[PDB]
Amino acid sequence: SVGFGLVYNSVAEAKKFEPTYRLVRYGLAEKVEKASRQQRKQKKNRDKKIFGTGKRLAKKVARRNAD
Amino acid sequence: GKGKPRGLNSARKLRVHRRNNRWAENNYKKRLLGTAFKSSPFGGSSHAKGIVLEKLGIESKQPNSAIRKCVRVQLIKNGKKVTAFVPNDGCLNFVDENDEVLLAGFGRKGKAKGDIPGVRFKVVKVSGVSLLALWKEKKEKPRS
Amino acid sequence: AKVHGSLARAGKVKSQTPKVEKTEKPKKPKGRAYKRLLYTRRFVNVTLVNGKRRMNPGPS
Amino acid sequence: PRAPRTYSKTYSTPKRPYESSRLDAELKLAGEFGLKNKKEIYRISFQLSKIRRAARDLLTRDEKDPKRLFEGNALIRRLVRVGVLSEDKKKLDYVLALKVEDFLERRLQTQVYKLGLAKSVHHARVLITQRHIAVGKQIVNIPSFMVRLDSEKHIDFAPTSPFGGARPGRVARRNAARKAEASG
RNA sequence: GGACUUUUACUUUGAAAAAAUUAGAGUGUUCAAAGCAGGCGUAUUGCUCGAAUAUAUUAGCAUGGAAUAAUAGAAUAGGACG
RNA sequence: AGGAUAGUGGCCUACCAUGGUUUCAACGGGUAACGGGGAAUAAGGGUUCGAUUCCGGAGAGGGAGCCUGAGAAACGGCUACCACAUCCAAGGAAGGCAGCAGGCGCGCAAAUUACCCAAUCCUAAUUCAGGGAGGUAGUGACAAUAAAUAACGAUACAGGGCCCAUUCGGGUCUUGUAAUUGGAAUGAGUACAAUGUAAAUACCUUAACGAGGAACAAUUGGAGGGCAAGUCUGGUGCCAGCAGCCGCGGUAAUUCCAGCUCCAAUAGCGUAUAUUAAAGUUGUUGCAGUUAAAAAGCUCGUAGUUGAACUUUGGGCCCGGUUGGCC
Ligand SMILES: [Mg+2]
Ligand SMILES: [Mg+2]
Ligand SMILES: [Mg+2]
Ligand SMILES: [Mg+2]
Ligand SMILES: [Mg+2]
Ligand SMILES: [Mg+2]
Ligand SMILES: [Mg+2]
Ligand SMILES: [Mg+2]
Ligand SMILES: [Mg+2]
Ligand SMILES: [Mg+2]
Ligand SMILES: [Mg+2]
Ligand SMILES: [Mg+2]
Ligand SMILES: [Mg+2]
Ligand SMILES: [Mg+2]
Ligand SMILES: [Mg+2]
Ligand SMILES: [Mg+2]
Ligand SMILES: [Mg+2]
Ligand SMILES: [Mg+2]
Ligand SMILES: [Mg+2]
Ligand SMILES: [Mg+2]
Ligand SMILES: [Mg+2]
Ligand SMILES: [Mg+2]
Ligand SMILES: [Mg+2]
Repeated sequence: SVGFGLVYNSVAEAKKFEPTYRLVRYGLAEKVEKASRQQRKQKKNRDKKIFGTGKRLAKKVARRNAD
Repeated sequence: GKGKPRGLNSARKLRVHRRNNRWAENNYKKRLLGTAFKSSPFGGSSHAKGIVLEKLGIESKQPNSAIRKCVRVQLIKNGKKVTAFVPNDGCLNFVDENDEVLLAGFGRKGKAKGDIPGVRFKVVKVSGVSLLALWKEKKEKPRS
Repeated sequence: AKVHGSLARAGKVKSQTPKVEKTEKPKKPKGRAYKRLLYTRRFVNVTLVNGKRRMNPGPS
Repeated sequence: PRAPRTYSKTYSTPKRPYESSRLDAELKLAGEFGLKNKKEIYRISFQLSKIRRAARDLLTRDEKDPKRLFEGNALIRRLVRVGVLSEDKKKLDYVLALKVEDFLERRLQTQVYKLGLAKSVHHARVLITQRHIAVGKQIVNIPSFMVRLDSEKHIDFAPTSPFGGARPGRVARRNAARKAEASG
C-alpha cells in the first residue's frame, strides 16, 4: 500500500492546520451537528423575508389573529 | 485540351461549373432543395408514430401472386396518410385497429421495396411491444 | 393497384405447422473454448474432407 | 464543464466480412495462441498498421533527417524492448516486414506456455485469469501484456497463490475438512 | 542620421498562428483506453529526471534568392552623367 | 460647421455637392445557418458535419425604455405595451427555469424534486461565511478500454514411427473421440474487517462462505447467389409468407413455418434514417460528349482564361563547411 503522511512538530499546529474532517477521523475533535443543507437554505430564505429582528410583527400577528 | 480550363488563374470557372454540375446529381439535389423536410411524409426522420385506420390486402406485383397484409396509418405530427407493411406470418392479427404503431422505412431510401406496390414503410411496434417479440411470443399485447 | 383482398388467411401456415419442441442438448462451450473446438473440428480433425472440406454436409 | 477524457478504439473491422482465406488464417492464429475473439487479431493488426504507417512516413524522408532519426530509433527501441523485433533487425524496413505473429508471440499467455508452467495456452490463459503468476512479484490477470524481454526471466508463480505456496486453496480445504470430519 | 530610392506574383528561412484535440518522445494507469506522471538511496535526514517535439492552410510581418510570368524605362529627347 | 458621445465617424442636425455598390455576382431570397478551435471518413486530393466540455457573439416569453454603478440597455434589476398566466374576505397584489433537480406537453428521440463545499476556483469587510458554479453518488448497453462463461489428468477407442522382426504377441511415446470417472483452480455473487470518502457507495486488499451441469446454462443474425455456412427431415402448396438486388413459393421448396446440424460477429448483434469511402457515378489530381446522355445552326464579339523568341553566358583563382576514405 502507498499513501501520503504528515507529522507535525506539535499538536496545536496540527489542530490549526489540518482539516476538521481529518481531526474527526483521528478522534481529536467532534463533528458539530448541523442541520441539512436545504434546511439551512430554507431557514435563510425565511429570514430574508423579515426586516429587523421579528418582535414587532410577532406581537402584531399575535394581536391581529384575534382580528 | 480536354475542355476544362487548365490556367493558373481559372479557378472561379471550375468552382461555378462544379456547382451547376453538382445540381446535375440526385443526392446533392435532394439534400439542398430540402425535399425530406418539405416532403417525404416523415421530416427526414428515421421513424414515425401513427394511428391505424384500416387494414389492407394489397396484391403483389408480377410475376408474383400474393396479398401482403398492409395497413393505412395517419401520422401524428403531420396528419399524413401512409401505407405500411406488417412483416411476418400472421402479424396482422396484432394491429387490430386504432392502434398507435411505430413505422420505419424498409431500406430503399424512399422507394418501394419489392412486389409490394406503393408502400415504403414497415411496422416495427404496436403499443410499444415489438412485432418481432409478439411473433416470437416473448411478450403479450396490452389489454387496451 | 387493388388495395383490398381477403385478410382471413393471415397466419395460415404458422397456425397449421405441428409444434416440435427443442431437444435438450448439452450446453456448448462459450468463448475461447468454442474457438478451440472449431480449430480442432477443422484443422487437426479433417472430419469431412470428401473433396472440398465441407462443413455441414448431408447424410449419404 | 470540465476537460473531456480522451478515448480511442483499438481495433478495425476488415472490409470484406466473409473471406474464407482470412477466416482460416484468423482461426488458425486463434487456435495456436488461445484467443476468444477475432477482436484480438484486429487489435494487433491495428497496432501494426499504425507502426507501418509511421515507418512509411519516415522512410519517405531523407536519412539524417532529425525527425526520422529520432522517431525511428524510438520505434525500433520500443519494439526491441518487447522483443517483437530482433536486435539483428534494426533498419526500419524489417519493422514494415514484421508480422502479426511477432507481436502475438510476446503475449504473457504464450510466453507462460513457453516458460513451462502451463503445458497449454488455454491452461495458461486460465492460470493468468486465476491470478497464479507474477511478472516481477506483481500479479497480472491480463493475457495481452507484451513482456519487455527483461521481465521474461522474472515470470514465475505468485507468492500469494497455490503453486507458489502459503495456502492450499478453497476446494482443497473443503476436501481436507470432509476427510478430517470423516476421520472422527 | 541623410540623397534617394520601378512595381508585383513566386519560392526559401524565421517570427506568428491559445489551450484541449491530432501525430508523436518518455513513463506502470497490474495490460490497455487514459493520465502526466514518476524514479532512486544507508528509506534514519533525503536526492533527482520530466511535463518534449512536429503539424497548424489562406491573409498579413520580416528575410535570402532572383529562374519562371507580368510591369516600367532615353524617340516631335522637357534623356544620364559633371 | 455644429451638436452628441468616453471618444472617431452621417452617429444626428443645417447648408452644399451628386455621389456609392454591381456578371471579379451587387441588391434581393433561402438556410432543416451562431461563428471558429475542431469531428467522421479519408493512398493522395477531397466530401460531409460542427446545438454540444475551450474562445468569441447573442438572448433571458416578445418588443422597447431606463435607474444604480467603474462596468448592465442587466432581466434570479425596475417601467410600460402585447401574449400567457397565479392568489383574492373582488378592493387589489404578485409574475418570468434557454440556472439545478423536477413536472406537463412536443414528439422516433434524452437521467434524481438526492449528498457536500472535502477538492477546483470565485465573491465578500474576508484564513473562518456563501457558492445546484463545481464535485460526489443514483438512472444510464450514447460512445470507448480491458476481459469470465471453463482448465488438466487416468481409463474404453482410431492413428504413426521405434524395440523386439518369433504366426495377429507385447507394446513403450503420440493427436483426436466417450449414457466414463477423478481430484485440483477460480472468480461472478454474499460478507466481519480495513481502505476509500466531507460522509457513504463502489474500486483495489481480505477472514468465512461461494461450480459439475437438470447448475453460475450467450445471445444476435443467417445457411440459393452476391456472401461463411444443408440438396437433411416434417408441414403448406402462386396460399401463407420470404426476399436490400437477382429471385423463392403453383403437392418431391437447398430461399416460406418449424426441428436437427452448420456458419459469422460475440456481451454484443440486428433494423431504420443520414453521411463518408467504395464513386475516375463531380472527375484540380481525374470522367465523358461520331453511334451509348451530351459539340450551341453559323460567324462576329464584351466580363474572363491563355498568349512566339530575345537582354550575364562562359572561363578562372581562392577560402572555409557536409559527406565520405586508408589510418
Ligand atoms: Mg497560366
Ligand atoms: Mg422483374
Ligand atoms: Mg504578398
Ligand atoms: Mg465633425
Ligand atoms: Mg459630415
Ligand atoms: Mg437558427
Ligand atoms: Mg437548432
Ligand atoms: Mg444580455
Ligand atoms: Mg420558455
Ligand atoms: Mg431586459
Ligand atoms: Mg430564472
Ligand atoms: Mg431544468
Ligand atoms: Mg441461433
Ligand atoms: Mg429466417
Ligand atoms: Mg458459399
Ligand atoms: Mg436467403
Ligand atoms: Mg430453415
Ligand atoms: Mg479515392
Ligand atoms: Mg461517366
Ligand atoms: Mg438514338
Ligand atoms: Mg446521343
Ligand atoms: Mg456543328
Ligand atoms: Mg495576359
